[PDB]
Amino acid sequence: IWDATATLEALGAADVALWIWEPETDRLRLNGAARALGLGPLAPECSSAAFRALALPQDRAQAEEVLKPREPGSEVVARFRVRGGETCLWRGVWLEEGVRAAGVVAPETKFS
Amino acid sequence: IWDATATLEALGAADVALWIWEPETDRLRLNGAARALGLGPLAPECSSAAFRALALPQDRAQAEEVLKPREPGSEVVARFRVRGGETCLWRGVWLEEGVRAAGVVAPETKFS
Repeated sequence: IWDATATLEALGAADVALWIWEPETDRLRLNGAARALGLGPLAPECSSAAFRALALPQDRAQAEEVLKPREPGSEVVARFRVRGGETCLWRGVWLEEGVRAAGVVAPETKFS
Repeated sequence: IWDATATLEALGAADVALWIWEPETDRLRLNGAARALGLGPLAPECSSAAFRALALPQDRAQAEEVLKPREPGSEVVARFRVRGGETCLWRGVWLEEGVRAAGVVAPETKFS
């Protein structure tokens, strides 16, 4: 079988987190290795303002590429550093139902 | 909050799957975008023999790098094609508890 602990074990092992972005509710949700990735202050849920504030200031254009609304099926690809210094790659898509995006965030030291 | 549907949504959006390998029980478990990745025949759970059989024959040395037992903390990094032709990257680690590994599997068309 598969459960919530299995999800966290695999995410932790990979050093990856999952994210869902809901502009309607101004809620970014994280699950998995958020702390390891420098995203600890944002987890389990944060506002778009909190998200932008954690990005290195010079990387905030790239951070915004995650939050920018897009039509369903639109790829989300972004890379930026947060306070602490580590660069992560965000990859996902705008979903079919609602105006929402979801995906993975990974350390670029392991994923490109 | 975060639940099982949120996990599947984010995994699906990223085109990624999670895996746990338990050599003690000869059980490889998958969760997420297994079908999209060519791993559909293995999901939700398979034997090591089923796993090897799905690899392209010439890629079976690389496939084995996933299943090979290692000491806790040992990185798992492998890349190989399965029947159908698509190349995926497997990244994870041998866990602290038991003799088990876990991680992510991703399409190399998106992740390197």
